[PDB]
Amino acid sequence: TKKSAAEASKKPRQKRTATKAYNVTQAFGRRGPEQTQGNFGDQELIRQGTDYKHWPQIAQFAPSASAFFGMSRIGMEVTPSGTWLTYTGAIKLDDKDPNFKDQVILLNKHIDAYKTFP
Amino acid sequence: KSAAEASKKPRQKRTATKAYNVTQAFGRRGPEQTQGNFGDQELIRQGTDYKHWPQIAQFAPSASAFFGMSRIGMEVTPSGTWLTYTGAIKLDDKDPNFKDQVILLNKHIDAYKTFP
Ligand code: NA
Ligand code: NA
Ligand code: NA
Repeated sequence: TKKSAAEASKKPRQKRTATKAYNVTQAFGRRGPEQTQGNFGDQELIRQGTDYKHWPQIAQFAPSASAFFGMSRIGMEVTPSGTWLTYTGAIKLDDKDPNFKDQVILLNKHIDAYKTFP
Repeated sequence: KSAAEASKKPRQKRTATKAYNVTQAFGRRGPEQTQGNFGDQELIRQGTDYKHWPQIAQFAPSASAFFGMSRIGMEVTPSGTWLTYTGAIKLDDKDPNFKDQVILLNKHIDAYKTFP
C-alpha cells in the first residue's frame, strides 16, 4: 500500500517522495517564480509525483547523492529564517541517446508550466 | 565496480568510491560556474567510502525532491543541451546535531583552495 500523506510528510523535505497519496504541492509546495519555490511540473505530474506515467524518464536526470555533492556548487547561507545549504549545477543530455528528442519534449512540457494554470 | 565499469553511468548517476574517486567521476574541484566545489582531500579520495558520508548524504535530495524543490531550466549551447538546477535545503536548527552538521558541511565547501 502507498504511504499516507501524514506518514510521508514526516520525512525531511529533501527526502520526501511525491505520489498520488502525497502530491508535489503537498510535499514540495506550490510551483511558482520565487527563488524558494520549485517551477517544475505540469498538472498531471504535480498530482501524481512518482506515479506519473513518464516519471522514470524524468528521474534519469536526478543526481545520486554522490553526484549531487560531486557535480554541484554547494554553499551555506544564514538568514533570519534559518541556515540553508544552497546548490546549483547543470546536467548534460546525451545527444547520442536514441530518445534525446523525446527527452527535450518531456522536459519542456514541465518547465514553468505552472504559468499556464487556471 | 571498477573505474571502467562505474564510469559507464551518466555523470549524474555516478557513485564515487575509493576505486572511482570524486575527481575521476566528477572532475577536479574548482571555482568555475559549473565545476563542483565540494570535498576536502579525504572525501575526494574516498567518495561514498568516506566514513562520515551518511551525515553528508542526509542532505542529498531524492529524485522526487530534486524535481520538486529545485528551479529547473534548459540551455542549448555549442556543447549540447543542459538541464540547469538551483535550490536550497533548510537545515533543522532544532536538531541537537545541528552545529556538527554545519561544521561537517563547512569542512568540505571550497576546501580545494587550500591544496593543489
Ligand atoms: Na500519469
Ligand atoms: Na523516442
Ligand atoms: Na560544467
